[PDB]
Amino acid sequence: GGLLWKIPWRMSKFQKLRQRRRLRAVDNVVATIENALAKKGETVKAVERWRAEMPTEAEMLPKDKYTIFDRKEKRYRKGIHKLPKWTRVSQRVNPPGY
Amino acid sequence: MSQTVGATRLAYSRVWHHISAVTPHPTLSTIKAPSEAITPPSLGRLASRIATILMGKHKPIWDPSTDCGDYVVVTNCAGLYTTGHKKWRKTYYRHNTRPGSLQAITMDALMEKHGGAEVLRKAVSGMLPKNRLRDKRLARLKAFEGDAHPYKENLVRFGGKVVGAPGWEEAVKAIREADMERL
Amino acid sequence: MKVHSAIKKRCEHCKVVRRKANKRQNGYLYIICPANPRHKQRQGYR
Amino acid sequence: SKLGRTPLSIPPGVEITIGEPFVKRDMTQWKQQPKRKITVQGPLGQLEMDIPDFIKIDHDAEARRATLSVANRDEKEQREMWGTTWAYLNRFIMGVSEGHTAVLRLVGIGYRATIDTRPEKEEYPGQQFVCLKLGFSHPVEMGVPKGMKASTPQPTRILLEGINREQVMTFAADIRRWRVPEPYKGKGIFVNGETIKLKQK
Amino acid sequence: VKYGWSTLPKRSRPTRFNQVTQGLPAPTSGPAAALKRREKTTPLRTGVLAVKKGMTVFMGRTGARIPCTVLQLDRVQVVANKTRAKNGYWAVQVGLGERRAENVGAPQLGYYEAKGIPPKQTLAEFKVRNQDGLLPVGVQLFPDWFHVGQVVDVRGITRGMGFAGGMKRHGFAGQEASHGNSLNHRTIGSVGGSQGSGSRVLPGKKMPGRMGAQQHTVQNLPILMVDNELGIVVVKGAVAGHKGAVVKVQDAVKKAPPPEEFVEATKQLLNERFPDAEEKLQAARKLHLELKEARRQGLIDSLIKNG
RNA sequence: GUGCUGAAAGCAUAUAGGCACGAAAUUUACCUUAAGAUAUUUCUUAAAUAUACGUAAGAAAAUAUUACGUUAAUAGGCUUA
RNA sequence: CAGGCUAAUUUGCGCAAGAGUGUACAAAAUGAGUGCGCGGUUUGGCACCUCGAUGUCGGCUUGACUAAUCCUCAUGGAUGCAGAAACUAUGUAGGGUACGACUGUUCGUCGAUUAAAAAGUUACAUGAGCUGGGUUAAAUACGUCGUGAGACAGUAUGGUU
RNA sequence: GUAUGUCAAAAGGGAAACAGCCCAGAACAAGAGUUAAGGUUCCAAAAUUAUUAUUAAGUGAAAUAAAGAAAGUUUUUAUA
Ligand SMILES: [K+]
Ligand SMILES: [K+]
Ligand SMILES: [K+]
Ligand SMILES: [K+]
Ligand SMILES: [Mg+2]
Ligand SMILES: [Mg+2]
Ligand SMILES: [Mg+2]
Ligand SMILES: [Mg+2]
Ligand SMILES: [Mg+2]
Ligand SMILES: [Mg+2]
Ligand SMILES: [Mg+2]
Ligand SMILES: [Mg+2]
Ligand SMILES: [Mg+2]
Ligand SMILES: [Mg+2]
Ligand SMILES: [Mg+2]
Ligand SMILES: [Mg+2]
Ligand SMILES: [Mg+2]
Ligand SMILES: [Mg+2]
Ligand SMILES: [Mg+2]
Ligand SMILES: [Mg+2]
Ligand SMILES: [Mg+2]
Ligand SMILES: [Mg+2]
Ligand SMILES: [Mg+2]
Ligand SMILES: [Mg+2]
Ligand SMILES: [Mg+2]
Ligand SMILES: [Mg+2]
Ligand SMILES: [Zn+2]
Repeated sequence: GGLLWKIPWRMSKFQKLRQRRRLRAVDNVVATIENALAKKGETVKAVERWRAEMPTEAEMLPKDKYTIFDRKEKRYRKGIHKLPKWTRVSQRVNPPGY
Repeated sequence: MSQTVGATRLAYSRVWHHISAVTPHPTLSTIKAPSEAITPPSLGRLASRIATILMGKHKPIWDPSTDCGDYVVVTNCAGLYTTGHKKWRKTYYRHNTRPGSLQAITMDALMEKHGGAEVLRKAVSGMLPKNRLRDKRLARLKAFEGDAHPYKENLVRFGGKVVGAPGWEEAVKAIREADMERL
Repeated sequence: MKVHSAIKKRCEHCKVVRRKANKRQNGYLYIICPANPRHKQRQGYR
Repeated sequence: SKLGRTPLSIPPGVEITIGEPFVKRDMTQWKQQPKRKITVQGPLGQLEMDIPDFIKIDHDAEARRATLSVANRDEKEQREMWGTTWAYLNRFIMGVSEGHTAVLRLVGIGYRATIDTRPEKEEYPGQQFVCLKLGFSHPVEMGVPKGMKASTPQPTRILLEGINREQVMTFAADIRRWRVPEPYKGKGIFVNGETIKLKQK
Repeated sequence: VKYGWSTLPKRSRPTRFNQVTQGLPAPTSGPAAALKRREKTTPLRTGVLAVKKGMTVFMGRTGARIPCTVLQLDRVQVVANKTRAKNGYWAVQVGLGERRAENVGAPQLGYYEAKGIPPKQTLAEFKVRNQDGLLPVGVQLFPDWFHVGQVVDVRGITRGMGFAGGMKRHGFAGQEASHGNSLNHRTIGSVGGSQGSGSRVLPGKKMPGRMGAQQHTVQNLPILMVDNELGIVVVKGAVAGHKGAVVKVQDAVKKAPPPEEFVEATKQLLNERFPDAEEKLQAARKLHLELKEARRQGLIDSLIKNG
């Protein structure tokens, strides 16, 4: 194509740092909402699903913070910044093995 | 507005600074330990510092429109410190719009015709704003290959001690202690 | 001399060396062989 | 290195003088590394060299030995020069006392060699010029560097002698460069027993 | 940059402060470096100013017919010497002919006043290899300055051709004459390529313009005849310019200099024909001050009418 | 492309380090144009110098360039060869 | 038509592997069917720019550039480099690569010289520089097709540049 | 065709330049105000900011050329 969408294949240390803080800020939103309900002896099906099948920033591997699964790539991996609205979207889990 | 009211004669004057391209610089060197391993300021790291002085950006009254820059006398430009193999693998290009007239020259081959001072003028020239003050500021950079220069009397002094001299700091602290004896 | 991209030893006397590497270029990998001069190979162009 | 650890047996008559660290001011460089000037005097002459400072010499004048050692074996720069500085000192000691020699054999019909004097091209007073007739239309003549003695016991045999091996073996390579041994008849100039495998036909 | 790789201002003079005795590498550019890479080609002696008088043939005694150009010397003198300490290079200033005082300007009238030489018609510098090539001021150079068989280089201005087209100036082939050609017989045709080549006429494009009236050097011309009485120096071949035009004749740069004996014999002849060339100069230099100091005070009119 | 010394790696090695050979390319050299620092024991206190005008030209589309103007051979005429 | 995107394809190339040829012996030369790529010079695909207008195949004139090299210079390998010539390969684009017959021809065939008579890009460079033989208007004829008017990558003579 | 958004009809900051991408929805001014994307040696507002390794190729540094070769180098796991 002749239309230039200059998007580097990898992120910079400044983007990776902000990514770490966004993954860390969403963990505080779920921890606050979960602790607030626990004090009242309540539970939300959505909060129980997040804590069950989604890791925290301190539990994610570096390749899961800055990359996503893409079956069209040579090694089935693609920069997370190549995702639409990747800054305001949750993405932490990839297919097993890839 | 009172801050500016006063005598701005000395704030706009041209100061004649001096630096040696061979003296180790703990601030502009990437190696900071041990003491014997500290290197001089590299070409680009020295030019980045000079460009800031030629722009007068080190002054609290800096303005990009006013030419409040200063002079900088660089000596020992023959021993310009460079890393890697830049001296023999870096190339400078030229073209006068005539196809086929692409002139190329390496750093060492350029340091044989016009010395190391020409390599430092190209580095500082690219770090200056591209406007009508670029040639005036770059002209205030007086670079010499050795320790000799015609400005050994122009270099800024403080009590007879040239800045950068062995005992220039002591001569400054002695003049301020005398200025405190007044209301 | 045969310039290849995959140089390989063809006998026990072949030796891998990197010559012509100086302050201006990186050089090339050679396969020098004193026994058979047909085992001479190079990796890369000028 | 396994060669640097080997002490250097100084034979009788040889005298090693180790200087002190010095630095020659180079305006083109900001920091020169210190070196040590080593003088190796003896019967045949005197050779010199400047070794890096990280190489330390334990000159044992009692038992006439000198062992080399570096300040850090983990550095590639010091390991390399450790063995190289040892190999050069070995040639100096065994070159200032016994001397280095090189023999050149001229194979080929019509090949000759004689030592004469060419005052018109003398690089220094009394320089010897090896005259070579190697089939060229013109006469080949080369002046021996100052410090080498060239002789020809036979027309097809040259004998170079000198205290510096690098200078002796380098001059012999300049002579051989005129006729490199060919694989079809063995014609050429062989240096120190050099040989060539001929062809079948 | 403006000229080359140099970004230095044009009014700064830092040369004397970058010295080699201080331990720096000898520069590759500059007068000294330029004189070193031209020592083999720079002639040892000076040259003479001659006037192209015509063309003829030299007839040998056994049947040789050689074309040649006749060059005449008209009161050729050494006016001044250029030293490496004062000018940066070695050279000798040579004169030719004479000129009326009214036409000579006051600046040049005093230039010749401090030398004892009559006003000349032209001047030209001839570079020499070293100080041994400098000659005394005021000595006349005769055709015997050269010897028969000597090779020289003749420089001169070419014949003016005016505004020339493409055929006479660049040897263009032109176009057809009758096969349908329309108004384009001696024209240049295309002046470049389309958009893909710059959308412009490239610099250096060969186009019509003024031709001739430029300097041209003819090298390696032997000397066939030398006559002191007639004042001519017959050289083989052609020479640039018209008849009656001044030319510069000097030893060939692409040939070994003349024998050492000839260079000395000629220098020894200048001392015989002019035994006192410095005494006349010192006397002339002394008179300049006396008259120069009179012009300053304004009493010059008294010295004129002194006797 | 071809070498000498020589280790890392007891050997080997034209690999590091220390030296060198080597092409119609390159650079220099050579030629022209441009550039105009500089030189002269140079000139000038209202000038030096330059231009204009006239006779021209080694110049020539205009312009410019280069000479001359009576203390003068610039152009024409005339005389001689 | 040309440019742009793309690169199946090409009349453009490279690298890897090695069946096999080379009396012997894979890699002097040679290299089946393949794999991994470069390149943007062919035929295409798309229909993005231009239909209140981007003239087009060859020729002439005048260039500039690329280097995957026909000659010239340095040079490695060659049971298969004795020499000579030539083959192959690495450097290298300074210069040169002409003349004539045929065809509108690019191309190609051929004659005779030559150190050699190699290519490509630039709107398949260049028509506000020229030419107009071809292609592509009005006229006319042949053959073929059509009931016919007429049509035809069928062919002819002529035709405001 | 389908799902989501933007552009179209959306300016402003970042992507060197940019309809469609990352942020963010322009009523008008003031502020070393607070922040997003993005960045902090100089051009050019802000770190020549700290910590640990790797690279010596200017590789790379805001558009990853492939298979493949190799006494390049480092680490780890075996092993003498
Ligand atoms: K234009
Ligand atoms: K080689
Ligand atoms: K007709
Ligand atoms: K780069
Ligand atoms: Mg584009
Ligand atoms: Mg004329
Ligand atoms: Mg004609
Ligand atoms: Mg006509
Ligand atoms: Mg343009
Ligand atoms: Mg060894
Ligand atoms: Mg060896
Ligand atoms: Mg050489
Ligand atoms: Mg010239
Ligand atoms: Mg004066
Ligand atoms: Mg006047
Ligand atoms: Mg006129
Ligand atoms: Mg007359
Ligand atoms: Mg061979
Ligand atoms: Mg050339
Ligand atoms: Mg065209
Ligand atoms: Mg046109
Ligand atoms: Mg619409
Ligand atoms: Mg917008
Ligand atoms: Mg940026
Ligand atoms: Mg703030
Ligand atoms: Mg700043
Ligand atoms: Zn082998």
